[PDB]
Amino acid sequence: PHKSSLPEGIRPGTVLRIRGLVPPNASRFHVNLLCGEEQGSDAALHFNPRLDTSEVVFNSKEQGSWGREERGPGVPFQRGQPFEVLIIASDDGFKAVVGDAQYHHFRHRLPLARVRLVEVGGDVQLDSVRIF
Amino acid sequence: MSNVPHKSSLPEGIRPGTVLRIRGLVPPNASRFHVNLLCGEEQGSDAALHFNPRLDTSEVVFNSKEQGSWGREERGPGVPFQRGQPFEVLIIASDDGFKAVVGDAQYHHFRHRLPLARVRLVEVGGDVQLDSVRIF
Ligand SMILES: OC[C@H]1O[C@@H](S[C@@H]2O[C@H](CO)[C@H](O)[C@H](n3cc(-c4cccc(F)c4)nn3)[C@H]2O)[C@H](O)[C@@H](n2cc(-c3cccc(F)c3)nn2)[C@H]1O
Repeated sequence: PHKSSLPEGIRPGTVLRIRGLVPPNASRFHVNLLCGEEQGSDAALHFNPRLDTSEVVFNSKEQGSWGREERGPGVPFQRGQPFEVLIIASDDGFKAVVGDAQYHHFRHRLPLARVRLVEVGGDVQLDSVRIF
Repeated sequence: MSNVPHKSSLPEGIRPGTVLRIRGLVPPNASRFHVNLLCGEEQGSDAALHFNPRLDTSEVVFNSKEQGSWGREERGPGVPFQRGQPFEVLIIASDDGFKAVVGDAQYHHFRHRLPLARVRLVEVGGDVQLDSVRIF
């Protein structure tokens, strides 16, 4: 599970670029925006491609409890294939970009200013995480 | 074949947290090309951002145009573009300005001079062969 601290926190205009490879046998993987380095910290954003059930789940976690799932059938990832994801913080939410198209817009639940790090876990080969 | 340009409207304008992703090739004998964030489709439209890699003079110029008049030019550090080489540029809008990212590295920050809400059009032209222009 990769972790990268956000160099100047996050505001509208912060961009995370995540390049990686989905393993041939992958079940799921996730990208989290967390509000602290301690285990169980609140997640302002949880981006969760599920290859074994062909869906994507978006959610947040507050006080060890998950929120309302923003989910849907289909997944813009394929086992064995490389990807490039953008997570873009906007004034009213996070835009999740996969490949050449915005896949979802996740409206803010937690205060944007509380986000401290990015976590990448689950079944994924991470090539790079860049923060612009 | 020809240079391949781009024009696309931004009906809802752009807001803080918008990414313009531009991928393309600078052709062998390129002089210069541009990326413009314009306020309308009229010729000579005001420009919130004029981003102008000049291969011929080895500079990258940033400017605005307001009420028909150009602002003071800003110049980035060196030229992260080469004739015969492909590139990727991100133009990222924030509350405070535009960040230009070129090939994996932060390149320049251009503070807003015009209100971001006025932007309604993106045009890419000049000596460039565009792979893709995407706005997120
Ligand atoms: O929200 C995000 C969270 O989701 C749950 S699974 C979730 O749990 C619920 C239980 O009440 C529901 O069963 C829910 N659900 C609704 C439907 C449904 C409802 C209606 C219609 C229809 F079609 C289908 N199907 N399933 C599940 O998605 C994951 O465990 C969790 N997570 C994963 C990890 C994790 C961390 C590290 C490594 C790792 F492998 C996993 N750490 N937290 C996190 O990703």
